[PDB]
Amino acid sequence: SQVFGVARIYASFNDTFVHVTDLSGKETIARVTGGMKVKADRDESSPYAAMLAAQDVAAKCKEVGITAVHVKIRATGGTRTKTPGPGGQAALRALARSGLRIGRIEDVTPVPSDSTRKKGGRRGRRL
Amino acid sequence: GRMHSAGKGISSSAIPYSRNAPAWFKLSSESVIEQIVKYARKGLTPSQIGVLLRDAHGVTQARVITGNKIMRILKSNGLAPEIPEDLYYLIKKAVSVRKHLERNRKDKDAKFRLILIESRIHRLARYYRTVAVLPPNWKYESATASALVN
Amino acid sequence: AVGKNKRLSKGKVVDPFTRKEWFDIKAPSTFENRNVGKTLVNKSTGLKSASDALKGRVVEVCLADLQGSEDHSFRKIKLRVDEVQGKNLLTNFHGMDFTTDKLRSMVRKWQTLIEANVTVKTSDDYVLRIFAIAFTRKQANQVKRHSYAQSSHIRAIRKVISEILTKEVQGSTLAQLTSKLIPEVINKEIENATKDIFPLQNIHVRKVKLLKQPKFDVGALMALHG
Amino acid sequence: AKRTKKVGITGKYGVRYGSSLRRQVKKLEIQQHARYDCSFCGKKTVKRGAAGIWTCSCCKKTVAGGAYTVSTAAAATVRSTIRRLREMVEA
Amino acid sequence: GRGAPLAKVVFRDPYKYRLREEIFIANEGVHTGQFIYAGKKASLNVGNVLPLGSVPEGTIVSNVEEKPGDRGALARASGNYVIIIGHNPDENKTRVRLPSGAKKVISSDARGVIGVIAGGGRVDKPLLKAGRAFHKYRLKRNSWPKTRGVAMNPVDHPHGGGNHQHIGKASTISRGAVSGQKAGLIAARRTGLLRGSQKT
Amino acid sequence: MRAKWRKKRTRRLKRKRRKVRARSK
Amino acid sequence: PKKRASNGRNKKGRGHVKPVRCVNCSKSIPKDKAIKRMAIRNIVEAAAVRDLSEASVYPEYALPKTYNKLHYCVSCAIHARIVRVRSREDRKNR
Amino acid sequence: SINQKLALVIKSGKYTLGYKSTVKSLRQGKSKLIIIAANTPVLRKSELEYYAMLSKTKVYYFQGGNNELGTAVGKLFRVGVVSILEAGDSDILTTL
RNA sequence: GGUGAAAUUCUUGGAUUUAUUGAAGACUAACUACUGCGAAAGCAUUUGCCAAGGACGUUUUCAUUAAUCAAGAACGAAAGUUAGGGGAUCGAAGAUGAUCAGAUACCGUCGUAGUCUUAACCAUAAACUAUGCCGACUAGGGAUCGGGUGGUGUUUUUUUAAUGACCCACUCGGCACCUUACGAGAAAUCAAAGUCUUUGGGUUCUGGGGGGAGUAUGGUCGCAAGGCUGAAACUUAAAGGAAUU
Repeated sequence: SQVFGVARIYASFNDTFVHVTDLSGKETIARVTGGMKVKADRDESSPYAAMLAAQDVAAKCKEVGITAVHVKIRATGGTRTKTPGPGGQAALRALARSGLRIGRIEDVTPVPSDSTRKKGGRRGRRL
Repeated sequence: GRMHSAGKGISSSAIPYSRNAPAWFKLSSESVIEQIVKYARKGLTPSQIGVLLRDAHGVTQARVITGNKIMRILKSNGLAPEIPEDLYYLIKKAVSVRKHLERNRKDKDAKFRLILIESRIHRLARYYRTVAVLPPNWKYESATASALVN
Repeated sequence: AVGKNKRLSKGKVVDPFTRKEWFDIKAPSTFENRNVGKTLVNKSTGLKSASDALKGRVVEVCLADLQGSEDHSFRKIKLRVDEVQGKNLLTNFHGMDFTTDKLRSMVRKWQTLIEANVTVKTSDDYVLRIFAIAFTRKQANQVKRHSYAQSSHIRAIRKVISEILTKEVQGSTLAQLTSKLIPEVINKEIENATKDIFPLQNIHVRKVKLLKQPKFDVGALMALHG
Repeated sequence: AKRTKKVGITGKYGVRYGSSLRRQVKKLEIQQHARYDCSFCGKKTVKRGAAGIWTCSCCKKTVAGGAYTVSTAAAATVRSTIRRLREMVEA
Repeated sequence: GRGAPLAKVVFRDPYKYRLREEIFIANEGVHTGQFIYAGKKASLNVGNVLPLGSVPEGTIVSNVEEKPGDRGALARASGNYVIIIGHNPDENKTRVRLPSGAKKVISSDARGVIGVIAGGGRVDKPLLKAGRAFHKYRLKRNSWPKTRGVAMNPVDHPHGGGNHQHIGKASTISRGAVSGQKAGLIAARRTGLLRGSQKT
Repeated sequence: MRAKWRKKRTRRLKRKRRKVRARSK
Repeated sequence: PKKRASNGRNKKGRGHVKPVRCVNCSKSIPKDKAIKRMAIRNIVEAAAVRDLSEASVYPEYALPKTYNKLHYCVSCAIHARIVRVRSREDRKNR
Repeated sequence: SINQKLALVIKSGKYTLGYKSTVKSLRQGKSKLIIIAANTPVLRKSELEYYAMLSKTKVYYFQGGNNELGTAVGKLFRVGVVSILEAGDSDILTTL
């Protein structure tokens, strides 16, 4: 009695992505992100901007017809961070508190099986 | 120890104090002597003759049962190999690595082992030539090594 | 960055969800509660149509939802859409994948990870690569806190795991294999066969991903969705 | 008596054509003029004829192979792959 | 005139009592007195001429026909081979990687000889002296020695002329150029040293 | 100076001396 | 002068190991030499589970936790206050 | 091993070397086992099997060449086929 | 997109993102440890083949064939060289974005050689355990790796035989570790760095204040880059080591 979707909350530094997706994965609804709500270019990944971004993703989905979604929070992955962004957990709370029920949270960050090389050199990002 | 390795493990045989043994033995000295040559007649090396006589028969060691040792008995009855047994196996191992190194040339570990085996063979050959067991002009030839093992 | 973009269009309105229609998904008869869900698709037009654009689709769901119970939550079943029947897309088994939460949970340290895989073709010509996992366990009364293996039992159990998976897959169809993984009877078979080598724990099959699909055979599909 | 210490076979060219080119032609000519053995008889009698042709004098069986080598490494790998594929498909 | 040795394989005519002699390019590992099984139902052996439509993927082939009934189109040089990539069941077509590195799609009824063309590694020894090059080119064609166009008169070559030895104009020549102006690089997309991958 | 940089400097200086050497000998 | 019996870190009888990369500044460090901290933190932040529970389909029971192993270089571990200096007597403490 | 067994036979029992001598032994029926290297001509091998089947003897294949067969026998030259006239003190006839 | 902050750069030609795949090369996480092997360098997916090695068990055999080493020889990280294949990430050079008084440095985006492999060279490192190899003796304690022994020991299949996996005790060889300091050391510290003024178990190599200088020249090896051997003139009263405030 409840149509379902997928959140795909991409959480990283300097940016955050909330892109609601249907069960199959081809359809795209409300790809709004946290970089089109802030006017600082430093708070794009901040928790204060993810909440604003997710406040619109939960309204467009409701207008479209989606009432509940699944959550797959992910990070940059690859060989760069492997850790969730500062505002990924805030984005999940924003659409949960907007009346959009959630369920089955999954971590789909791409962990490599020792592939390619990591940028920075052998002496590190000396700053 | 371990002439050609870094190991230091100690492991050997501890023969008993009784030079007249094992008391419960009942077979005669001649009976075990004809058993030694029978096993030597079928190509068994002196080490295998002692091994087989120790675990299958009641012969603890062939020195206290007989008056002489296994190699000594083999030479007396005319079943002595031309080349020493230990040298024979060392050359047999050496040609095995050479056969391995003639197809897989990129094996540097085998090359290092082959040098160690060849050096060990030369050192053993020097003693045997000095002790007047091998011909004074005997030498280890890589091409002829395979033929020497027969 | 709403006011930092300089070049927005180098070359020089209607909401797109009005031309999209809901389609209700269905699952094989292996899973009890079919009840998959709904998906968007562009309206059937004369140029591309909706069936062609919906023919190729793989929807990922969780086995706990399909079977109703909760002991299959860590297993998610991937179903591939391959044919429609007028507003109810029909799927088929495509793969099985252990969730990242569970997989990283059983993987601990001070224990040995035994892994194996097999490439086996079923009766219906479905070339499948089946993965399996196993972890050594600390037996009761043991005080040594490493519980490692000697790399020879690992090879022995790997051989037994490979032949067990080969036996239970060669001689059965994809539908039978799907009906076999859900009761987790394969895990019982492995723990019966590798209990005389090393205790082991958390015996599981990781992935049943698909490699080759046979001829379409719309007849089998109609039997799957009765 | 080691008439040439490094030049080896290509002392005919003398001081011409450059040391690097002389070294390369020496490396290839050693294998070109080397004597090989039949796989059908075992005697070391296989010798190079024309380009890619290796004919013998005892068994007289001629083999097609490399320009300067009786068996190219790439050819050997291709043969091994072909045998593996045949064994896989015919099983 | 060819660096690949030839093999004379003779067959039996199925319709008339007479021996047919065929000229095949010798492959590596092929020896005299060898039985060659040419056809569709043969085995995957070196020297066999099975069509590409009945071989497993990854097969190394030679003398590949572009079209059925061609009698040898591709992979006819020494040391060259064609790699099988895949096959399409419906509308039977085999995908092939050519020695150049260009992807090709051909029919499944194109016969190819299994193995690697003999004489591989032929171009690995410098010709050293001009005599070897002269002898090699005499058996091929009149294309040696070659005179540079920049050392010519302006009438005998577009690049010639002037008090110095310079081309004058750009060496790159457009594809849509008539006969006479095509002296240099023809439709050269890029010039200079090829550094890095070719992005094939 | 570091050992690496001192050795590199004297190696470049040795290269220059040998280049001057090759002109006369 | 010598500071620790294990000179770099935990390496006696091997001679060489495959190095790893720091997660912060991408510094190449030996696997033994690297200081590893395991993160068992839940997928959600502190608290906020009660907000999730009310808007949770099914009887909750999900509560996933993310698991990650982080390798830190000596410079980054000290700077991030993960690893702090100690007195000579406290240095010997494990 | 097969090499040790052949060496024991060469040392103790009666052996003959070559192809013509092997054919003569097969003809006279003084042969029991024949060992043919994997490098001999197929025609010669087939004729040897025909003689062996006519004379009711045993056939063994040495997984090498003439050089390897000669080395295993204990000779410097190349042996294509060895006929075993008498086992002697070995057991190559009864076993393998 | 990235940074402490920005910008270069990519974005109505749809960037970024999501879903179905395909191709290419590299790599062997998590399991991964005061853990194993190898002469060292070094070696982490699975399977098959090839030969090799340490330890253990042995009432098997030879018998002092041994230990250390000028000369000499094998292997020898990375980087570099020659000729092919390969060339995805990273990336000496180089091109730009900045920051800065200056920044051809640190930071950002591209990017050649290189990073992978085949065949042949290079013989270097903080190649360190800054501690040569062999042998003997000397304070205790626990854990752990491999093999062996014993205990109706526990668990396991058919409750109960075997075997396997564990518990306890012992033994041999190991990577090592904890506490003390007889003893040693200038001290930091050391189960050897102890058994050295109560000086002697066997053997090899190296050093005689700091610079000049591992430079110049002469030989020698190498395609080159460079390796081995290797001074003098001149100058200085100090450098250097461990700890205390």
